[PDB]
Amino acid sequence: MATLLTTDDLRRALVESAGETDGTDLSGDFLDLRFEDIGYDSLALMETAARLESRYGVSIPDDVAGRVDTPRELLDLINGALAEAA
Repeated sequence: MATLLTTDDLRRALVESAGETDGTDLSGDFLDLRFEDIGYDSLALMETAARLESRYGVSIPDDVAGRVDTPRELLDLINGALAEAA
């Protein structure tokens, strides 16, 4: 569905894009945590966006994904696209 995503939707993707058995703490309100701090270089960050693209019907440009600092922004990229996909 093109139903606007929440913190947890983003979380789910951020687990999947990270790897497997991710010993970290990424939930609640991680929106202000910079990708660099949470083990996100940018390729895995694109991985997040790309997965959300196919799943929710959005599309996220490459240079944008490798530009956003915080998950807040990435979530908003998705939600902005979802609003257009509604």
